[PDB]
Amino acid sequence: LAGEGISVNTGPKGVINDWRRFKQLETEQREEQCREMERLIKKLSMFLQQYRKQRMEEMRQQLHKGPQFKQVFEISSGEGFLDMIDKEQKSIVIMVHIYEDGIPGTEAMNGCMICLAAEYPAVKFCKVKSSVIGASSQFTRNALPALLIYKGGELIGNFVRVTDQLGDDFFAVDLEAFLQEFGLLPEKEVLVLTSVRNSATCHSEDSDLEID
Amino acid sequence: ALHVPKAPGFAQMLKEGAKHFSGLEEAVYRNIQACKELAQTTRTAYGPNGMNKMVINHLEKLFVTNDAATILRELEVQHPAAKMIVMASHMQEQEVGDGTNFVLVFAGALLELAEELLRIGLSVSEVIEGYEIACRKAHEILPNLVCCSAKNLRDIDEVSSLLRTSIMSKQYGNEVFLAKLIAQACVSIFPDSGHFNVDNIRVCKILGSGISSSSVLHGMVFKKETEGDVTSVKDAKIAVYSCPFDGMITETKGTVLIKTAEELMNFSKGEENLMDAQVKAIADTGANVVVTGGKVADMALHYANKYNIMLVRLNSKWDLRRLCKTVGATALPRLTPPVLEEMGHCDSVYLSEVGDTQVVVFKHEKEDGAISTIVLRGSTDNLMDDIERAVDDGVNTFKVLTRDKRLVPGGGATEIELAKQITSYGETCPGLEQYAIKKFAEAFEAIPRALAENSGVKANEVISKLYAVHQEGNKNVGLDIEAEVPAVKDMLEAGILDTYLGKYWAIKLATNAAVTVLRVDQIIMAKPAGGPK
Amino acid sequence: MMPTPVILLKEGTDSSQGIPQLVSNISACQVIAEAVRTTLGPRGMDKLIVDGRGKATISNDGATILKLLDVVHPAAKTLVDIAKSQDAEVGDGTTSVTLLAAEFLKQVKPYVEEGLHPQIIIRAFRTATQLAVNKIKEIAVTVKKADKVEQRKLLEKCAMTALSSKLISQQKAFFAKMVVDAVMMLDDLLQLKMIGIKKVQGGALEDSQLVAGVAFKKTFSYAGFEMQPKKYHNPKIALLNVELELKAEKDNAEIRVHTVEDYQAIVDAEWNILYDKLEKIHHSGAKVVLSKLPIGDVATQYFADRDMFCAGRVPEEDLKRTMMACGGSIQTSVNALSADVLGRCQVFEETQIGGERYNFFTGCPKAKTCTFILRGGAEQFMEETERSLHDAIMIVRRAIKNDSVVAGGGAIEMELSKYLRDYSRTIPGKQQLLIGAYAKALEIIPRQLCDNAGFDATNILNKLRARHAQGGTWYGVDINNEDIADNFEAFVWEPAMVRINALTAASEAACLIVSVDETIKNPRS
Amino acid sequence: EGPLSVFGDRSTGETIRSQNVMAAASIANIVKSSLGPVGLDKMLVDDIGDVTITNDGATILKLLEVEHPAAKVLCELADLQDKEVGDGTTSVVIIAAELLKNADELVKQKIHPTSVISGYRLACKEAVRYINENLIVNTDELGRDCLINAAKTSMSSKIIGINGDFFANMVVDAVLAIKYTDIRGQPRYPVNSVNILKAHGRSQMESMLISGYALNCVVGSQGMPKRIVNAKIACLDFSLQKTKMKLGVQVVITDPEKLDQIRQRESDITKERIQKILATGANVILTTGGIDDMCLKYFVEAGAMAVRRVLKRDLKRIAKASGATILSTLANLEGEETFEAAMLGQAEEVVQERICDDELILIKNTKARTSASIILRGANDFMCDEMERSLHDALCVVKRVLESKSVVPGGGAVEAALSIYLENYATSMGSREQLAIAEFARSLLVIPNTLAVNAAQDSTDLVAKLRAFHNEAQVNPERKNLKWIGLDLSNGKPRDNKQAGVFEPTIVKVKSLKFATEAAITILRIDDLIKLHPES
Ligand SMILES: Nc1ncnc2c1ncn2[C@@H]1O[C@H](COP(=O)(O)OP(=O)(O)O)[C@@H](O)[C@H]1O
Ligand SMILES: Nc1ncnc2c1ncn2[C@@H]1O[C@H](COP(=O)(O)OP(=O)(O)O)[C@@H](O)[C@H]1O
Ligand SMILES: Nc1ncnc2c1ncn2[C@@H]1O[C@H](COP(=O)(O)OP(=O)(O)O)[C@@H](O)[C@H]1O
Ligand SMILES: [Mg+2]
Ligand SMILES: [Mg+2]
Ligand SMILES: [Mg+2]
Repeated sequence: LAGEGISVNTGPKGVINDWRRFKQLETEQREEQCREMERLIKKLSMFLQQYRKQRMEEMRQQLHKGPQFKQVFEISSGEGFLDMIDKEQKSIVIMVHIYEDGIPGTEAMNGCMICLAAEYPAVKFCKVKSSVIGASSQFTRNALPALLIYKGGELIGNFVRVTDQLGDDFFAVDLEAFLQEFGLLPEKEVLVLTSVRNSATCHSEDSDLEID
Repeated sequence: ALHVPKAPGFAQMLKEGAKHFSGLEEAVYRNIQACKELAQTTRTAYGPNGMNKMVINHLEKLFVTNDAATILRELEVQHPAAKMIVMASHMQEQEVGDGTNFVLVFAGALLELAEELLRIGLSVSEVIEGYEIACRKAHEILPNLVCCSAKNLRDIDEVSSLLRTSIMSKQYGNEVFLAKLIAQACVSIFPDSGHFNVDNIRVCKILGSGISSSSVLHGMVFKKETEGDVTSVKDAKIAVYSCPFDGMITETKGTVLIKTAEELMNFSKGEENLMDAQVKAIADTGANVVVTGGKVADMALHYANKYNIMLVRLNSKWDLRRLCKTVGATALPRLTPPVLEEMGHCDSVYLSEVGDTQVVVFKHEKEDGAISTIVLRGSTDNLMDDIERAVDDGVNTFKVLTRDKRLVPGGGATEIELAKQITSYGETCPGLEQYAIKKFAEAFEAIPRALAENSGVKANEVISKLYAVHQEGNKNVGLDIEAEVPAVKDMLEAGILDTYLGKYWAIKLATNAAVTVLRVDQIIMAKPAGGPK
Repeated sequence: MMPTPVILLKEGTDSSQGIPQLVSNISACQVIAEAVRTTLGPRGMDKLIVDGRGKATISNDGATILKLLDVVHPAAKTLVDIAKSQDAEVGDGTTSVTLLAAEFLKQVKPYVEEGLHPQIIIRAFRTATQLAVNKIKEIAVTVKKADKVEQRKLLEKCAMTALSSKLISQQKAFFAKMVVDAVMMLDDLLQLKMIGIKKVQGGALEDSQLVAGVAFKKTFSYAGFEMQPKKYHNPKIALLNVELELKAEKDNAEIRVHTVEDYQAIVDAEWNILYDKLEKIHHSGAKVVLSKLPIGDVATQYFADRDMFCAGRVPEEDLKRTMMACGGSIQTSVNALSADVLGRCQVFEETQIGGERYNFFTGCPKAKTCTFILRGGAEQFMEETERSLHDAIMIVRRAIKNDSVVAGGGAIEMELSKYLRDYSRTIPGKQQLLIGAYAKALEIIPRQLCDNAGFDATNILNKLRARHAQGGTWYGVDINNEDIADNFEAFVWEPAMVRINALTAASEAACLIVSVDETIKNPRS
Repeated sequence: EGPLSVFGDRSTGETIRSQNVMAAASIANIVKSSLGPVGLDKMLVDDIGDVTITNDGATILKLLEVEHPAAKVLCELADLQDKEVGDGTTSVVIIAAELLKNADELVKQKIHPTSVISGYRLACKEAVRYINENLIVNTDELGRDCLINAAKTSMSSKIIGINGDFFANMVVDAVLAIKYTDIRGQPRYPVNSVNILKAHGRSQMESMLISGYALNCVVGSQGMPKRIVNAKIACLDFSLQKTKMKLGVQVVITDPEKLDQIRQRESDITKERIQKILATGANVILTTGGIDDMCLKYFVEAGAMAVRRVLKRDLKRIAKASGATILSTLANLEGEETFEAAMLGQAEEVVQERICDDELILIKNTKARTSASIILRGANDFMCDEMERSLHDALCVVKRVLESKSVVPGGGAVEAALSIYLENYATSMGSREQLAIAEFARSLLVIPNTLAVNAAQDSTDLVAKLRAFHNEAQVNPERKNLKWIGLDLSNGKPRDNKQAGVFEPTIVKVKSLKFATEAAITILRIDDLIKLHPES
C-alpha cells in the first residue's frame, strides 16, 4: 500500500456522464428532502369576548352563490408539490394541509379550507397526504394535522397540532380568526356577482376610431 | 357467530374515544372503589404518627410532606369521583385550613359503607336520606361536645397551648418550639380590633442552621441588597416611592429638540442639577432610607450616596405594599419629598448576612406592628417547606380561634362520642333509614382506627376501650399516643383539643361530597384528547 | 391487582411503599456517600467529573462533587442538600455531614428491617443529637483573653487544619498566613466580595501573593495607551462612573439646524463637552482615572498628553474594591470632583504577571480589602486552589465570630461516642439500642481517615476507644505516625460549631429520610 | 479497552463483593415471607397461565429464573437441603444470606476474608457441638407423641396446618407401615414408597390412608370384573401381545401351504403363556408392558383383572408388599416356559375404586408385608399439589426422627441459645476470629426475627426477651429448663417449646448450619469477576 498520491487522470473524466447520471438524480431527490426538512423534526421533537359576530359570520359565510363550491387541490406526488410551489407567482399565499385518512381532526379542517377558499380566492388552499411526501414515522403517527403555509417560496406558517389550539369542532370562523391573529390571511376584497363573465381574451384592442 | 356487534341505539352513536357507564355496578360501585383507593393512599399520613410521603409532580419537583391537601394537589388524580372528593378536601382547606385528611377519610368510609348498604338491599335515595338525617343529627350534637374555650388570644402561653395540637400532627417530634414561635408571631399581630389577617404573617426561608435556630422578627426580611453605599440606619426614616428613582418622562413620546449650541452644552448640566435638587429636597425632610419599586438611575444613585441615603429596590408591588403596612408610609407616585403624615418610620434598617444570603432587615423594637415575619432555618429546602406548611396550619388555627373560640376534645374522643350518640339515635328511628344512620355513625370510627393504625397498636382494642369509657360517660377520652400498648386517656388534661369550627365544616363537606358522589347514576366520559394543562 | 377500567391516578405513576422503600432509601444514601468517601482528611484524594460538554472539574470538596453529580433519587438528594447547607452556613466539613448521615442510616437499617417503628428511631436521633450538641458546647475550649497574638495563632492553626486536605497542603502554613492576614483587614461584615481572587496561568504555588490593596487585569486599552506612564509614586485616583467618549448627547436627542454656522457650532459644542469633562478630571489633580463605563480613544490620548493613566470598562466589583482600598467614591458626575472623593494609594504600577498585564494598587494604609493572585499550571489547579482558599477564609471568618475550638482527627467524635454510650447504658433499652447505634455511627470519620491513610482502622479505633474511656478528650488519629496522638497539642483545631452544624444537619437528614414511607413518581410532562 | 484486553466485563474489590451480597440478599428476601406458622404461600405464574401455589422454599427457587451466579449458589443450596434432609429449606437460604451479609460488613472493615472464613468455620463446628450436648431431646423418653408433635410442626406453615391434628396421625401411621429392617438389624423407613395420589373433590378432612397400595390405573377392558375378593397377584415385566419374531429372524415361504400355520403361531405363542399364568389360579395380572385386545379377552373369560401399562416403580412396590416376584420372562432353568404358584402375590381385596369421576385401583391389605398409600382430596388441582408438597415434608420429618432419635425445640429456641453461647465463647480465640464468630452468633438471630416479623409483632422485644431467658439458662446452673424457651407466634410471648410440643429433627438444624456456612464461605472467597461476552 504505497503511491497514495494518485492524482487520478481521466477515470473520473471518462465516467463523467455516468457520474452526472446519478448526481442529478441525487440533487433532485435532496431538493424535496431539503424542502421537507424545513418542516420535520424541529417541531416534531416536542360580551365582545364571546364573539358576537361569530354566528353572523357563519351565516353569511354560506354564500357559495356561484357555480358549485369546488374542492381543495389534492397532491398525489411529491414532485408535483415541489414543482407547484417552485412555480406560480409568489405574491399570493400558498397553504398546504397534511392528513392521513381515518384519523380524526381532518374532515373539519377540510371543511374549513373549503369555506375559506370562497372567502379568499387569492389563497391557494391545497391538501396532501403525509405518505406521499415522505414524512418521518413520528410525524406520520402523531403530527399529521398541520397547516403548512408558504409565501414567497419560503415558510411563513409554522403550525402543527392545529387541534391543540382549535379542537375538533372548530369552524371556518375559528380558523379565519386564528390565522388573522397572526396576520397571515390576505385581507378581503369587495366582490360582486358577475352575470357570468365578460372577458374573452386580451390582445390588440383595435377599439372604435371615428375618422374622416 | 364470531363477533358481538354493538347494540343498536346509543351504543352505536357513541364517539370513538368516549366511554359510557350506567347502572349500579358499572358506575356507583366503581366510583366508591375509586374514592376508597384515594382514601387508602392518603390514610397513612394521619395523626401525629403520620408518615411523610415523597411526591414528585410532572415537573420533576420533589414534595415530601404529610399534609393531605398538598399530597392531593401534587397528584394528578384522573377518576372524576376522586376528583370531586379532592375538590371537597381543597374547599375544606380554603374554608378552615386544617382537616383535609379528616374530610378524605370520612368521605371514604361513608362511601364504603354506602356500597355495603346498597349491596345488602337498600336504595340510593334511602341511603342519601339517611346520611342527611345523620349529618343533621351530628351537627346538632356537636355544640354539646365542646370542652373548653380559648378565652384569651393576647396571651402567649395560652395561645401556644392552643396551637400546639394543630402543629403536633405535622412535625410531631418538636411541636412546643414551633408553637411558641407561631404564638409570638400571631400575638404581635391581631391588635385590639378583633379582626385578624392571616396574610400579615410572613415566612422567610434561609437555609443552613437547623430549624431550632428559627426566630420571629417584628418587621420584614427581604433577600436583597442595598444599591447605595449606606448599609445601616439606626433611626430609620423610610420614604417609600412607587415610581422609579429617576427623573420622570413624558408618557406619549419625548425627544430632546436642540436648535443651538448652548442648549446642547447645557442640557446635561441642567438635568443633573435638577436630579440633585430633587434628591436634596427628599433628603432635607430627614429621610435616610428610600425604598423604590422601580429602577434606580445612575445619577440618582450617585446623588443619594452623596447625601448618605440608603437605597432598597423592591421588584414586586406586593412587597412594597407589605413594607408600607409594616412601616407606616404611603407609596408616593412621584419624587416629591414626603410630608409628615406620609413619612415612614422604623426602629432599625440594616444589611445583614444569614448563612450565605444577604438580607435587608426592617426591624421594630416594639413587640407590635402590622406585619410580623418568621425567619425559618433548616438543613434542607424540603424541611423548611414542611415547617412553613405547619406554620400555615397553626396560623389558620389561630384565625379560626379568632372567628370561633369553642374547642372539642381530639384524638378520636369527639368521633367516638358522635358515633355513640348517633347510633343511639338511630335505634329510636324506625323505617329503612336506620341502617343508613347506623352506617353514618360507624363511619366516624375511621378516625380513631386511623390513629391507632398509625400509632402501631391494635385498632379494635382501642375502639372497644373508647366505647366502654364513653359508655360510663367520660366523653373527653381518646387514645394515648405515647404508649406501646392500646390505651386511652382524657384529652382535656392532655390539652389535645381541635377547633369546633374545623370539625363542623369538615363533617359538612365530607357528607356533602359523599352524597353528591352517590347521586350520580350515569357517566359519559369524552375522549381525553389533548389538554396540556 | 385487578385492572380498573378508569384508573385512579395517571398512567405510569410509580409507587413504592413500606419497609422495602425505606431500605432502598438507605441504600441510595449509602451509594451517594460512597462517591465522596475517599476525599476525607490529609490523605484524601480528588475526583474528576466530566460534564456533557467535556469540561472536566477536579475537586476535593464534598459539596462541589455532590453538586456535579446529577442525582435524581429523591432520598439521595437530601444528602446533597445538607452538604450544600453545611457549605453555606459553615463552609467546611461538607464531606463529614454526608458521611455521618449515611452512617446513621446504615446503623439503623437492621432495626428498620425487623419492623421497628420509625418514630422511635427519629426520637432517639433527636435526643442523641441534642445531647451531643450540648456536650460539644460544654467541652469546647475557649480563651478569655482576646490577646492579639493568641487570637492570630488560633486563626492560623484553624486555617492550616482546614487547608490540610487539599493540593495546597504542602504550602498550608504560607496560605494560612495569607488567609488570616486577608481576613483581618475586613472591617465588620467580613464580606466575601471584599476579598478578590484572581487566577493567572504559569508560576509555582509559592509565587501566589496577597496585595494589601486592589489589583485587576488590563481592560481593552485603546490607541495611545502605550504612551501613558505606568508607575506613580503618590497617585490620586479618580474613581468614576462616566463614559468619556464622543457620542450622542442623549438617545432621544435630535438636532435641527438651518445654518452652516450652527452646524459648525454644534460640532464644536460636542467637542467642547467632551473636553470640559476631560479638563475637569485633569484639574481635579488625579493621575489615575478609572471608569465603569468605557473610556474612548480621544480621552486616552488626552490623558497620555497629560502624563496620566486611564482604564475603561473596569468591572464593578473591582471599582468597589478600589474604593475600599483607597478611600474615595465612584462619581457619576465630574462636576464636583473634590479632594475628598479621590482615592489615594502609595504606589500604582502595571506589571507583567504570567503573560498578562495587571494594574497594582499597593501601599494603602486604610485598606479594608485585598486580592489573591493565584498562580498554577492549569485552570483546574487554580480552581481547586480557590476552593481551598474559600474554605479557609470561611473558617477564619467564623473563628473571628467566635473562638471556640475542638480537636480534629475524630477526637471530638470519639469523645461524643463515649459520652453517648455512657448515656445509653442508663436508659430502659428501646432507646438504648438506637442511641448506641448513633454513638457507633459517630466513629465513621476516624475510621474513614484510617482507611484513606492506609492504616488498620480496627486497631486505631480500639486504641482511641480505650484512651477516651480511661481519660483524655482530644486524642485522635495521627496520620503521619501511623498511630494516635493528642490532637489538641498537635494543633489539629477546628471551630466547634463546625461539628455542631455537621451533627445537626446529618441528624435532620436522617430523620427526614426515615420518616418517609411512600414514594410517588408522577410521569414527566 | 484497557491494557488487559479481555473480551468481557470485569468487577473487582468492594464492587463485586457488594454485588454478591445484593444477589444473595435478593433471594432470601423472596422467601423471608414464607417462614414460620404465620407465613403465606405464593402464586407462581409460569408465563403460559400455569399456576403453582406453594410455601416450600425449594419449589419456589426451582421454578424461579435466576441469572446471577451467586444467587444460583443459594438456589442450588435449597435443593441440596431438600434432597438430603427434606425440611428447613427456607431456613438455610435465609441463614446463608444473613451469614454472607454480616461477613461482608467485616470485610468492609478491613478484616481479611480468610479470618472471617476461619471464624465461620470455628463457629459452625462449635454450634453443632453445643447442639449435640445441651439442646437435643431423646425421643425414647417422649414416646409416640413426639412423632405426632414433630409432624405437626411440619404441617405448621403449610396449607394442611390447621387440620394437622388429623394429618399428623395420618402421616405417622403411614411411616410406621413401610418400616422394615435390613442387614445389621438397623430399621430403615423407605419414605416415598408411600404412594401419594391427588384427586380434587371432597374437603381435606376426607383424605384417605389406604392400608395397602393405590394405582393410578384401571382395568384394561370394561368386560373384566372390577373387584376380586381374594387376589392372587401376578406381576409381569413383559408385554402380552402378538408374537413378532425378532429383527434377526426372517420368514420366507416357498411352500404356500405352510403360511397359514405360521400365522397361527403369531398368536398362539402368547395364548399359551397366558394359559400358563391363569392355570396357577392368578386373579390379578399387573404388567408394565402393553396388552393386545385378544389377550384381554382371555382374562375376561377367566374373570380375572388385568391392568396394563403399570409404572415400573409401582410394580416393584406391589411385588414387595404382596410377596410377588417380577418376571421379565417366562423361562425356567430347564430351558422351558413355566409359571409356578410361588411367584404369586396375595392381597385381601383389589377394587376398581371411583374417586371424583375418575377411577383407580385399590390393592387393600397386602399380605406378608405392610404398605401404605395416601389419597389427598382438595378443592381443585392447585391446592392438591400443595398438599402433596406439604405432606412430603412431613413424611421426611418423621423419617429423620425415627432414624435419628433426637429432637430439638422449635420456634427459634435453638437459634437464640446459640447466639448467647457463641458470643460468650467467641472471647477466647485471637482477635480477628472474635469478630467473625460473634457475627456468626448474631447472624443466627435472623430466624427468630423473621418468625416475629411475619406475625406483625415487636420482633425487637421478643428476641430481647428470648435472649434474656436463654442468658439466664447459660449462667444459672439450676435454671437450665429455660433452654426450651422459644417463640409463641399466636400470642407473641416466649413459651417453653418442649412442653408446647414444637419439635424438629436435630439433623434439620445441624445440616442447615453446615450447608449454610460452606455456601457463605464459597461466596465470601470471591473478590473478582470476569464476565466474558457471549459469542452471539
Ligand atoms: N398528641 C395527640 N394525641 C392524639 N391525637 C392527636 C394528637 N395530636 C393530634 N391528634 C389528632 O390528629 C388529628 C389531626 O390529624 P392531621 O394529620 O392534622 O389531619 P388533618 O390535617 O386533616 O386534621 C386530630 O383529629 C387530632 O385529634
Ligand atoms: N493534620 C490532620 N491530622 C488528622 N486529622 C485531620 C488533619 N487535618 C484534617 N483532619 C481531619 O479531617 C476531617 C475532614 O476534613 P477535610 O477533609 O479537610 O474537609 P471536609 O470534611 O470538608 O472534607 C476533619 O474532621 C479533621 O478532623
Ligand atoms: N407451632 C409453632 N410455634 C412456634 N414456632 C414454630 C411452630 N411451627 C414451626 N415453627 C418454627 O417456624 C420455623 C419455620 O419453619 P418452616 O418455614 O415451616 O419450615 P421450612 O423452613 O422447611 O419451610 C421453624 O424453624 C420452626 O421452628
Ligand atoms: Mg390537621
Ligand atoms: Mg475541610
Ligand atoms: Mg418446613
